[PDB]
Amino acid sequence: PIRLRELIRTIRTARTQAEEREMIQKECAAIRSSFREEDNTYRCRNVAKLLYMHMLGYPAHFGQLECLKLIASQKFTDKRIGYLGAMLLLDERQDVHLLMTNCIKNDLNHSTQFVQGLALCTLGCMGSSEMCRDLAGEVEKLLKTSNSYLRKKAALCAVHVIRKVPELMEMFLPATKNLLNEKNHGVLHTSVVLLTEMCERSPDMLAHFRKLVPQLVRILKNLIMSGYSPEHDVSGISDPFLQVRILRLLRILGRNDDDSSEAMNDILAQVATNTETSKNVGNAILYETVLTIMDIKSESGLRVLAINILGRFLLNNDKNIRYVALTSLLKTVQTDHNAVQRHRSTIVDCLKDLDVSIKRRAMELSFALVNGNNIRGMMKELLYFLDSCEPEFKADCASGIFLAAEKYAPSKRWHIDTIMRVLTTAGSYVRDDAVPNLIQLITNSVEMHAYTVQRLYKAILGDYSQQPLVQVAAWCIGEYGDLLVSGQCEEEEPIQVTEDEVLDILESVLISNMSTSVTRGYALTAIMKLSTRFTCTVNRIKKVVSIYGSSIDVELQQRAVEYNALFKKYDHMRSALLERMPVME
Amino acid sequence: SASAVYVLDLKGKVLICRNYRGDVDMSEVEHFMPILMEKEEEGMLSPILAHGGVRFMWIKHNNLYLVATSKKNACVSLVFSFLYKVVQVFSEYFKELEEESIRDNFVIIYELLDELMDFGYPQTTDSKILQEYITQEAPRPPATVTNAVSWRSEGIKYRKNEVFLDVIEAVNLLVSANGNVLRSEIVGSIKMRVFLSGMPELRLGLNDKVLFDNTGRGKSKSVELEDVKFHQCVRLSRFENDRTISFIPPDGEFELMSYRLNTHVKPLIWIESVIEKHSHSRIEYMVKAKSQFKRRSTANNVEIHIPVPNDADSPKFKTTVGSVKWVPENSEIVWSVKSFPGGKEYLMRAHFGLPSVEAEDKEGKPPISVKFEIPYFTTSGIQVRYLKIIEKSGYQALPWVRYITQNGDYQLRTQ
Amino acid sequence: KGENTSLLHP
Amino acid sequence: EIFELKAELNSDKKEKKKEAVKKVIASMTVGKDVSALFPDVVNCMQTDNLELKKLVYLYLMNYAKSQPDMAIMAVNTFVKDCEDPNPLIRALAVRTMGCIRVDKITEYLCEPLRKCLKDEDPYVRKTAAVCVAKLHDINAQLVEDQGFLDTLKDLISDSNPMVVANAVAALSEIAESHPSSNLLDLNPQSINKLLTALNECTEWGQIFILDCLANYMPKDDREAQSICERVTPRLSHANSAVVLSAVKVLMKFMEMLSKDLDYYGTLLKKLAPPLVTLLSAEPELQYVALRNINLIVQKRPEILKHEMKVFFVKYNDPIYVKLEKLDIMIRLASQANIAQVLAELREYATEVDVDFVRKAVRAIGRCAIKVEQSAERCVSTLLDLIQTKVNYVVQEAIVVIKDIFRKYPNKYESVIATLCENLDSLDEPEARAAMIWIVGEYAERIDNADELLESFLEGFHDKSTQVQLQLLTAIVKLFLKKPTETQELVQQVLSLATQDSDNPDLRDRGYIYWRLLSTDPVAAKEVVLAEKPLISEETDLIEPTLLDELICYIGTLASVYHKPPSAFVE
Amino acid sequence: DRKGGSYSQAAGSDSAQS
Amino acid sequence: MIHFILLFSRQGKLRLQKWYITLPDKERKKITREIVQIILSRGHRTSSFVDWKELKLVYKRYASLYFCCAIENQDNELLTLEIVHRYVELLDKYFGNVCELDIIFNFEKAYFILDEFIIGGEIQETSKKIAVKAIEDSDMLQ
Repeated sequence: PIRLRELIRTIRTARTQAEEREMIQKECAAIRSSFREEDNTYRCRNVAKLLYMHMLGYPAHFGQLECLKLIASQKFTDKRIGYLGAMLLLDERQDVHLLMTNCIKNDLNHSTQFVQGLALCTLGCMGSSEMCRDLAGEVEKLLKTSNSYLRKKAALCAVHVIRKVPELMEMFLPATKNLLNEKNHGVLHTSVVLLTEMCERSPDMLAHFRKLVPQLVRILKNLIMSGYSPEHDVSGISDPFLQVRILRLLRILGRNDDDSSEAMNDILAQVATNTETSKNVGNAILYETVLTIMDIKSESGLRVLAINILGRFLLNNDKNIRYVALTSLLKTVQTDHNAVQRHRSTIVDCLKDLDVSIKRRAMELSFALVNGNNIRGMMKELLYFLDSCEPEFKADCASGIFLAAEKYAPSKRWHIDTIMRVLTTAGSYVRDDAVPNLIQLITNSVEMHAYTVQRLYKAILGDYSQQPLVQVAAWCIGEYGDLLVSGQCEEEEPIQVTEDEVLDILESVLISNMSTSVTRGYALTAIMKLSTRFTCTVNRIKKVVSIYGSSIDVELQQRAVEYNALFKKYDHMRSALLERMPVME
Repeated sequence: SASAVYVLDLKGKVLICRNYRGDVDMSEVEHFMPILMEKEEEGMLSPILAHGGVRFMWIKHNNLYLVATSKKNACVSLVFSFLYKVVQVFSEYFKELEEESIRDNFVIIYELLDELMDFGYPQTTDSKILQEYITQEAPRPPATVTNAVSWRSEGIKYRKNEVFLDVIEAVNLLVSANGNVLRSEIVGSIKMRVFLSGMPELRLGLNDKVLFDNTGRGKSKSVELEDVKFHQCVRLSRFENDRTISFIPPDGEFELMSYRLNTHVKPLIWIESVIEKHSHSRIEYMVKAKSQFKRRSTANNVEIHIPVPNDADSPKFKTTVGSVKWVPENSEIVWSVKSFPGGKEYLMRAHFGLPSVEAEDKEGKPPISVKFEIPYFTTSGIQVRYLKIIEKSGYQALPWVRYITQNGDYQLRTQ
Repeated sequence: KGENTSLLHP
Repeated sequence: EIFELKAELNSDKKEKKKEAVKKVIASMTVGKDVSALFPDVVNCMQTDNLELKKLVYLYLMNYAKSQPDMAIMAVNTFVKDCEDPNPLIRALAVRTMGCIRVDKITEYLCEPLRKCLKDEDPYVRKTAAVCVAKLHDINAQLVEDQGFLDTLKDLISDSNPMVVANAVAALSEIAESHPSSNLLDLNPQSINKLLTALNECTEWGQIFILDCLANYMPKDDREAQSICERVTPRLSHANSAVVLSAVKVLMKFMEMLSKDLDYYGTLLKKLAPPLVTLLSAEPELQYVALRNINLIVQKRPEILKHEMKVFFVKYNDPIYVKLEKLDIMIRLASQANIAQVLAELREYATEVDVDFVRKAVRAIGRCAIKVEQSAERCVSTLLDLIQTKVNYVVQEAIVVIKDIFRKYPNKYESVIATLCENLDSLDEPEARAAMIWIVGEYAERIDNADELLESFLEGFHDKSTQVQLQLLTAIVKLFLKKPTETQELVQQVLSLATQDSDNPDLRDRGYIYWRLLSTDPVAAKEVVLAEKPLISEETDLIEPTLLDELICYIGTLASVYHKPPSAFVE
Repeated sequence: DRKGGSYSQAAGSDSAQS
Repeated sequence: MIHFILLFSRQGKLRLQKWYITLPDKERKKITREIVQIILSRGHRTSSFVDWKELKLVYKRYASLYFCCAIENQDNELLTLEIVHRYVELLDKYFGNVCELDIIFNFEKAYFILDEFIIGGEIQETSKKIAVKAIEDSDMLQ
């Protein structure tokens, strides 16, 4: 019987990874040999060693039947070891907890409180779709008990069952009725959590759960009245978890009703001024109250107080405080949007902050605060941030800029220029999915094509390694070859487009090693469409298509073969299927 | 052309570093550990690392990674040879290759590193020569390094001139799961521990097939090594001219010649394995070993390693000859036999249970390898003719040599 | 070492 | 600590100074910034003890760049030590002078370098050559002004063959960084002198001697034959680097050798045993040997025609070694050893390495495509891998089957039924697209092609651009071939890819397909379902210009990376 | 004695080769 | 609720692990490795808040061993820090001068305390003395 402490000391004494792995394998072999004989005296030590090995990163598949056998045992230590094994190495996808349902049912009616509490905790931690179905009745039976130490466990089990089985919440409607007068803080917190979970799961109980708003307000006022707490009072805040739960319930209760907001308006006003945010608990309580006020139909004074609190917390030098303020501002973007414009300087400064989370929050706030009047002004700031942004934020910044241009672009020409600049500067940071959106936007716009075509031609000849920019340029060329070059049928004066540079660029892109088979297909389609779109360069792309028909790629080879067949046998019918594609939103 | 050769540790700490060219910053060693960790986690780890424009070639040592950072397109083979020479010198000077000796002989280690190479070009590579000029417990450099004979120090005097040779034979057999041997190559090893007085020039002579054909005696048993590599002291000119193995023997144990040719004979030990593995119920090990070697030769310390199941437990061994021990660390059962006479037939019947829960991922089928080693056996049949020991002073030498046959890459593919 | 030190130092 | 060390170093006790030096060396090795104490150790530098002198020189070299100003108080000490009677002291002083990265330090060391250039001691000569090479690398203009090129060139034609090799290596290094003007190339007498001293050179000197011959270009068959004969004994050297250098020199000389003469045949015959010996080297050099074999394989593939058993990957071989062995087997694959290659691939497909399994599958597919005699064997192996019930193995088999169908689909109709029901629920794009293309192109031996394509049409609008294009092509091919059972399927595909498809290329392809269908369905068979020409597989052989350049660069870092020497340096 | 084959005396050259 | 709470040392060794979401063993190991790398590759002025995988990855270690939590974006950020501080205080009170060495030896006790404190990722014992008394009573049972 190797003790857990001895195994830990042996593991710590190993230095090399191979030696530690060998020691773990030897310990697992010894444990398996002991379990194969059906040992029950030193089962706790073997279970502890197996759990330690599993936590270190060792396989524990063979240590599954032993945990199940120890679960149905009678020893308190053996029962605890089995419960720990079921919670740690037992999961819904494991499939070994199916036989544990009988053990849980047998232990659900156990007289000992530790066994019943441990079983309830294990069921809540490892809640399954089928385990809850056969254990829903047992959970509801314990919900009506008067045990303060077991009331919280029953509430947690009911919440876990509701989360795993949303259709089982109908049986908990009468079990939690008349449970707002619990003296114990834990029982009251469990009841509040269960009520909030029921309200969030379905809105049918919102009206039924909204009648207890005066009781919750009275409880919150009574808790606030006693500013000290021998139990649960940490950092000068008594029952911070209870206060947070009450604030969350108030924010989620009556979010679209005036009576609920009016009833809790006085409580929110008292909390917003009777709470000190010097400590972390006070700051969290203030943030929760501000979020509840913003998410509910509160008064103008409450909204002003929440905005002032958010602004004060924004100037706090604490990284956590700054992140909380940024999150609150982002959440209160649509609501109190005009009042959020006063923090434009703070949002801009947060982009240059030395915190990754703070910088991300500032960027999100700036993106969400872009309107139809500050979009033009904020475009330069967004471009500067994207140019000098982190590698993980350059793609996000480019996506946000593109979304702002497509949603609140001041003009098509300005939006087109911004998109072209983003494509040129984004390079490999432009998402491939945004390429279809850019193509659709270009196709929809039929007023700015000559300038856009010229810009695409200029950006294509300089560089071709950018997959999104290259694809956009190829699509633009295929769509507006007739407008990119004017009077290019024969030799003319030296212009930007001579009817031969585009074909050479397309051939280089198709034959260039920097092709992912997607831009090559777009280039081939553009070249095929240019046979009818452009009448200057003719009789030359047919040879390339015929040669390109033997490509290594099956799809590319088939496309080349089809293009060659169309050029050699459907020359008169080439223009019959080269019509412009329809433009739709 | 490595910029600087340094010795790392298992935790990424550099035990000792010595820049040779100065073109690579010493701070690049810190990024070597993250690069190695990323390569290992993605399967792209290689001995020759690449940190931007500077390549950090590292060799997995006993306890530290001998990382030799380089900047230009230096000779990778030359860098590897220099690293191997440095490792050999460290092993000769220090019996242990770990962090205990890295930080215990720094005063002499720095001097040895400085004297070994300068400006990225190694200069001193003889362990005896290095020890004769740099010691951990200084005179002018020895004339042996400057002289042509850098592998035989002059002036050595001994009471008796005795040389102990070792005919090391490595029997490597690559038997696939189908029962056929794919890679069956035997690599010879002629290593002699010469301990005499002076600098005698050994005149190696054996029953070589090429030599017998050249001399007209190509009718008896002659060893035809496909690849023959001479030692550093061995003169390549004589061997290319008329196969004359004439060279000055070194002071101590050294490898003069190492034959390497394919083997077309039957394996010395024929091992057949039977896997009566039930579906999560039990496992059967029908391992039968047949001695294909001569009955007059006994395979001492024969250990036929049979890989058992990874999750197998409670195993029972039912064999006839040889003790069978299951090592959980190795995850296999080795059929260890103290003495294995030729022609012996050992049958074993393993039986062990398996866990009810099936394994989440497969563990593979490692090949079964044996550790048979039968000394005084010459499978190749090559017999040494004579050893021409000539000294300027004139003495009667009494060279000795022993033939040892062992199992090298004798791995049998699992079913 | 750094492991024997208290998590909160109280 | 620091104050106590400074006080100990500023004392007149030799034991205390030695203890302080040892403590400073230990602190520097442990990661302690001891550069602040360099000026204190400057006074305690001229010491009779050689152990303290070496430590002081090492500290100055490691603290020269950090404190260049404080290094000006060591020029006199270096000058005094450069005339020390002990050869070891002179060599250490020469090494320290060249190891000090001081712009103003090497200027005053030119006189000591010139004095030590003509040192009689071979170790002293080697140290002087190394110092001259270091000075030239640090300052080429200073080396040219000092006129050390003439001294380096004359060192080759003198005694001290190890010193001669060191001087030759230094001259090659200087010319390597030189712009090729005023090269140090030698006439055939110089090559003969180097070859004569090659046999007396040490292990390190042999590489330097062989490096010079790598740049020399033979112009006569007799000279090339003599060079090959001289380099032949180098193939029987225990040094892996020396063997690799000799092999590279022989390969370079074979470029001007005549195939009619028997010298080329003898060199090829003697090269195979060298390759076999190198293949059994240490794992660190195994990758280098594999890279060298691959580089020389494209030049003389007939040299290792019979070297196939050694190409098998060992059980204990590393992942890089296994990959190199697989690449060598793929490049050296032939119909003579087709069965052995298939057996190795089948055995290699049972390993637990996903990357190794994928590499083995790719090698098997490449062997099947390159050699059509084993097309049936490759198809059987792919079918067995698919039936093995491995997700990665199944995907690899599907990819191999799709590649073979596009390459050799004339006799690939016997696997459509087997591949029709082959656990097609895999969502891997590489396998899904290959299966869709196979179904579309081979929609003749399967009577439920429309039913199979119905399952893949549920998420055609959101599967992938390439996957959507492949599905549309397969639907179009099925409609062209059998439109009675796919008349509605083609219309549904056109509607999904034309109205619900926002992809530009995909939308254009769908519009083109719809236009072709609505214009002339008969012409769609000759336009869409046309007989494609032979697929031009990408050749894995490097360009002849790069192969010739890579022959000269043997054993360098570029050979392992398979990149040009100028495309990998910074 | 010694494991791996007892040491045996070696000649000087091939006496039958002259 | 808290999706997963794991205690990882500065060197990367994990002293605790408790995930309230059923995930594959390989996926769970990959997630733990990514969390350790993010925490190990983060400075002391990052606010101890990371939005990784849309989860409030809050890292706040008062000693060499650090602690990480993963909660949904539906509650205040300071609540997680307060809960972590309360749990640390309760563990210190239950053990007495809790160190890294005692955590490894008391892995079963730490797991039992965590289970008795928070079940399913939600707070189960708001008070600090009631939970300690319950843990002591359970331990005294045998």
